Amino acid sequence: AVNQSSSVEVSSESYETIFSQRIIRDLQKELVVGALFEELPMSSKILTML
Amino acid sequence: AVNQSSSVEVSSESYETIFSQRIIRDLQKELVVGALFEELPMSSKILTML
Amino acid sequence: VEPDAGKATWVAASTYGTDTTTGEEVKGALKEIHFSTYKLAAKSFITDET
Amino acid sequence: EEDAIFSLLPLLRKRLIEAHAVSIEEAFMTGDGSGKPKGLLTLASEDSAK
Repeated sequence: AVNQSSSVEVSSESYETIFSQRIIRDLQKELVVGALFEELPMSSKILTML
Repeated sequence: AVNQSSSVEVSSESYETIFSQRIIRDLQKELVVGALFEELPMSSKILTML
Repeated sequence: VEPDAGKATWVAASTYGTDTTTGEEVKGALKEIHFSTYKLAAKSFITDET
Repeated sequence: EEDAIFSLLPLLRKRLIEAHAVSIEEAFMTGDGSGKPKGLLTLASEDSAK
């Protein structure tokens, strides 16, 4: 199981090391449909066109 | 457990917590037979006297 | 390292009172990743007579 | 936020906007019309352009 680092005596316990607070992520998807036309402004919750 | 909440906010598992570099020790038994009797200096291997 | 997360839910249109049934996000488990190091050592020799 | 990285509010908002962005993309790609827009993939099936 665990043995890190039993060489030859100072084995420690809870894995005394260091850690990084950097967060990373790979690719994200290509947002092609998010910008296909302008945001047409409406003052009202319905609108009509003749 | 460590992993709390889980509806719904971003929370991790372990190795979030701060660690400490100080070492503590219990109150060991006092030292007395190793530091009581007088030393006799010698300069060979065996000492003889009459 | 963050994971993929992920959606939201559209309102039921006529829901205007408390609550409007707004769903919630996908629980982003902020998972650890770790590294390891191995050692190599090579040795060579010669003698004074050679 | 009293035992973590003292900084989860940036991490929460970057994911929540991404979750909104992918949700509007999904609805624009695919939509029945149940509380949501009428996304493109099924939309051409209505006027039977397939």
